[PDB]
Amino acid sequence: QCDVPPNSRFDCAPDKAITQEQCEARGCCYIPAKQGQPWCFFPPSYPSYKLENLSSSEMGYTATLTRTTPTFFPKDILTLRLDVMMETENRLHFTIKDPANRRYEVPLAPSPLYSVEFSEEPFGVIVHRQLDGRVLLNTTVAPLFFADQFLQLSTSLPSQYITGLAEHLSPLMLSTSWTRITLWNRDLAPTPGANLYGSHPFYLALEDGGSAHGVFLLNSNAMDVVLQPSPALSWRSTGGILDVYIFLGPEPKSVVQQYLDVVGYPFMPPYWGLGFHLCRWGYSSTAITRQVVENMTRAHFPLDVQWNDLDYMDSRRDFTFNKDGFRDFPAMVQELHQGGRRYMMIVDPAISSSGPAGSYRPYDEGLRRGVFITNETGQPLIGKVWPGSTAFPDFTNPTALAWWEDMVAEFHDQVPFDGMWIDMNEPSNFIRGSEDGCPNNELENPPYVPGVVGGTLQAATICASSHQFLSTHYNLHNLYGLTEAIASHRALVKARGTRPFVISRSTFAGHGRYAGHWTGDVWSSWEQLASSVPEILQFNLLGVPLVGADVCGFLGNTSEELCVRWTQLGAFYPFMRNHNSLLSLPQEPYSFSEPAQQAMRKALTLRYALLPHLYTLFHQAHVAGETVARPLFLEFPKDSSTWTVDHQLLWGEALLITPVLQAGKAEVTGYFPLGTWYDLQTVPIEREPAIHSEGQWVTLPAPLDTINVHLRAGYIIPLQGPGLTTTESRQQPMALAVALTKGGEARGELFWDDGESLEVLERGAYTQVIFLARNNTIVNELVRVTSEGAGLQLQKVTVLGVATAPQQVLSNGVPVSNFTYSPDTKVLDICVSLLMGEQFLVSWC
Ligand SMILES: *[C@@H]1O[C@H](CO)[C@@H](O[C@@H]2O[C@H](CO)[C@@H](O[C@@H]3O[C@H](CO)[C@@H](O)[C@H](O)[C@@H]3O)[C@H](O)[C@H]2NC(C)=O)[C@H](O)[C@H]1NC(C)=O
Ligand SMILES: *[C@@H]1O[C@H](CO[C@@H]2O[C@@H](C)[C@@H](O)[C@@H](O)[C@@H]2O)[C@@H](O[C@@H]2O[C@H](CO)[C@@H](O)[C@H](O)[C@H]2NC(C)=O)[C@H](O)[C@H]1NC(C)=O
Ligand SMILES: *[C@@H]1O[C@H](CO)[C@@H](O[C@@H]2O[C@H](CO)[C@@H](O)[C@H](O)[C@H]2NC(C)=O)[C@H](O)[C@H]1NC(C)=O
Ligand SMILES: *[C@@H]1O[C@H](CO)[C@@H](O[C@@H]2O[C@H](CO)[C@@H](O)[C@H](O)[C@H]2NC(C)=O)[C@H](O)[C@H]1NC(C)=O
Ligand SMILES: *[C@@H]1O[C@H](CO[C@@H]2O[C@@H](C)[C@@H](O)[C@@H](O)[C@@H]2O)[C@@H](O)[C@H](O)[C@H]1NC(C)=O
Ligand SMILES: OCCN1C[C@H](O)[C@@H](O)[C@H](O)[C@H]1CO
Ligand SMILES: [Cl-]
Ligand SMILES: [Cl-]
Ligand SMILES: [Cl-]
Repeated sequence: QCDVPPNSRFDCAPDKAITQEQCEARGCCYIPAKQGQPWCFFPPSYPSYKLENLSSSEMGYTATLTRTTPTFFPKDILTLRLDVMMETENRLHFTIKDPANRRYEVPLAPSPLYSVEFSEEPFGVIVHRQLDGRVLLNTTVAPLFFADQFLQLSTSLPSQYITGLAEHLSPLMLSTSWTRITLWNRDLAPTPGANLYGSHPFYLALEDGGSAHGVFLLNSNAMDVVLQPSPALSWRSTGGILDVYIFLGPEPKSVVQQYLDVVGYPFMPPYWGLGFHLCRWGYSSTAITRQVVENMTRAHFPLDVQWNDLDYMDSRRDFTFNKDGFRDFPAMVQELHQGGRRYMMIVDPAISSSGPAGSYRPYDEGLRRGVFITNETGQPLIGKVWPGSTAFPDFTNPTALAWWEDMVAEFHDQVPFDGMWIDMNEPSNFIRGSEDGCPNNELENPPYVPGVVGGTLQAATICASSHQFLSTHYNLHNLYGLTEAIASHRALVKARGTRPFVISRSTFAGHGRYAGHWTGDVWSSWEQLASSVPEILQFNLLGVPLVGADVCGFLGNTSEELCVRWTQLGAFYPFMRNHNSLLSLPQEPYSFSEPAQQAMRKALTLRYALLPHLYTLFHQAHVAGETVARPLFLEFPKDSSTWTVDHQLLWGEALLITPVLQAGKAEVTGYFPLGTWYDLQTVPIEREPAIHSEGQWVTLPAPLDTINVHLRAGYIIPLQGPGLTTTESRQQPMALAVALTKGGEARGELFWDDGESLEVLERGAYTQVIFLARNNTIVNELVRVTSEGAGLQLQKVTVLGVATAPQQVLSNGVPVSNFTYSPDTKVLDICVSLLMGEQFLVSWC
């Protein structure tokens, strides 16, 4: 019975330290590890549920599951209902529910790629990949627990390679060495082993050969996910139901798209949101804040969006501004707009509750309309945050949504801010639970407490048993940030009538449909620079492509060298903002030495040149569930050498970025998949020219002023001329960079709209163009042309991998006014006068 291989032992004492006698009294095996691995584990005969009355419907299957021997947790639900729904050829969905009681649920050849079978006793669901018979899910490997406050469902994993389960500071590929991953949204500076600000109960598992599948557990309760080296995984949740989606891929990119089909495709940001953002805690007046913009401009640094932190508020209260340093706040923001820039400011969820009645409308009106989370006696739960005593809005309450909309619109009428930076929305609390503590009940003190920092669900947040419109906070806590993001998205649409721009700290699965994210209070360290790459990649896999870390780091003091490298890498975060803590030394680009400034300016210039391409990538994310920043393994999954690479990133399919992530380095070694990769430094923007890789690591020169960026052969990138804002840059002529395959082929595209309006795709108010290189010609193919985009000027075409000097270069049949060819770099640079929205033909020979 107890002869179970060490790596396949599932823990029978996850709840407490246990003796041999107690372990054996549970019906479990006790075998100490020889050096983590559980000492108390389930024998193969441990009582589980039994499958009964399996029946077939048009959807799939239904059955009853019966447990006859209780577990060691209280309130086993002895009779359950199983429902299996074969929803698409790629998506399998099953639920396990209590048929006697509605439990909490998170609010909202022709053949499938999967096949499903069931084990009868012990009960399990087994999902095969039909094409190769690989076992993807097999829940028979351990008992099913389903008690009121403890659900556990386990499965074998098809390999040691698994990614997902945000938010944690870790490699992109998670460790299967007895790792406990905790999902409970928590205000904590990112550090390993800890539950951070968000929770995404989704994983993508790679399979030998390069196929992959994904699993989403649609459950918002505090949970542990435990990975072990057999390899296997156990979901351990503290409430709700088991609601499981399996996505069959087979390509990792298809897995992600299929997942996003369920939770939502990324929202389309406004174009200006892709520009540079600059912020700190400590810009303590409008004068100082205006000087930031002046100082950036004077030193030729692009800046699209100026931000303020808590500084602007009156006594740290939402929807106010102080009349000392920020007396002329409205005028400052109007001026920013006149110069072609936008403005963002921090908003906290918590609302000051201590002011004299009638003196602070957000609280007074909130009270009148019953918008706040309430406690046992039905009053607002009062915590402590920046303004002092605060109540917490309940963003599951439709009346609170209406109130938030009003507060945002009213404040916007005073100061016309262009989006919302929503912070502290875990929700963070400076004290435990509330000013008045929390009651003693099973929600506050549950039978299984996941591995949360502080050892309690109340730590750094509000009472678990507090009341929200849809349910208790116990069930809804992990949705708090998401629900505020939805409320703010709608608020901004109503107040401004154009695309919302919301950047949120706390997130849950599906967040990306409404908003972006930044990774929080990262230290200004080389370690955190390096860690930002896997984290940015992870959030893209989870459908939140508008993600980045605070450039140069938030906590502590940056060094000049670190800030150069971080600006270089950060210029490839899809969301790029330099933000800085209150007590830190300044780290704006203009605050550094001239050479450092030059390097920071080059990084920003390159990003701005790439903005039409980055915007097109966001379009693909929004319309097709693509990633914007993506790991090498998503693009080359059949090359197993890519699987553990997470200190390089791609933008889309074609742009490979290999950053220096350590002090004192003048070179960097990165993986180059099979193909030709052209050095982007050979493309004129206002050392081998090509790496010919067999699939191999290559050491690259990387002096302090350089970040390595390579363009994949077979791809065409649209670029646009420079500006200190997108308002300026969007008016510039465009260019193409055309990276030829050895056979002379390349493809790419451009998506263009007005940069801001809602319902663009539905209304068809966009231009969409494909570019094709073939047989010494470049043409455009007009997928759609409208007023927005038709008149975009193409003035430069740069062709990489042209082996021999051309004798003539033609544009629409006529010799061009000017071209140059470099025999050393194999680059043909062509001046033209063409329009993106009209069919052209460029050729050479
Ligand atoms: C539910 O939340 C409400 C707040 O909305 C809590 O009300 C608080 O109740 C405590 C006593 O339990 C009050 O403290 C008392 O204050 C007076 C002077 O102000 C003092 O003389 C007493 O000795 C005591 O300290 C507190 O003022 C009150 N808070 C507010 C804002 O009125 C209520 O206790 C919560 N209920 C539960 C079960 O947690
Ligand atoms: C498994 O199902 C049997 C049969 O249930 C009946 O047929 C089903 C298709 C559906 O129409 C049910 O409503 C029917 O009751 C269950 O056995 C029956 O139990 C009922 C109630 O105890 C009893 O009146 C009948 O005599 C039983 N019929 C037979 C043929 O045995 C059985 O309880 C189900 N098992 C579980 C674990 O739920
Ligand atoms: C799913 O997992 C279960 C449990 O690990 C596997 O069932 C065991 O299979 C071995 C080898 O065939 C047998 O010796 C045991 O009797 C089985 N255990 C139980 C509890 O049934 C099963 O093979 C797996 N299924 C697939 C398709 O991989
Ligand atoms: C913007 O740049 C100006 C000019 O460099 C800064 O003004 C200087 O500030 C220092 C304090 O660090 C003073 O010692 C000097 O007297 C100032 N010089 C000049 C020419 O005015 C200013 O601090 C910068 N402001 C911001 C917000 O970065
Ligand atoms: C960050 O730096 C703060 C100020 O440092 C002081 O002034 C600068 C210009 C340097 O000369 C430095 O050597 C001085 O000590 C410190 O007060 C603060 O503690 C620093 N923070 C951390 C986390 O190191
Ligand atoms: O309690 C700190 C609250 N906020 C935490 C955010 O992560 C950080 O970016 C921000 O500067 C800070 C002040 O608003
Ligand atoms: Cl013992
Ligand atoms: Cl397949
Ligand atoms: Cl409920």
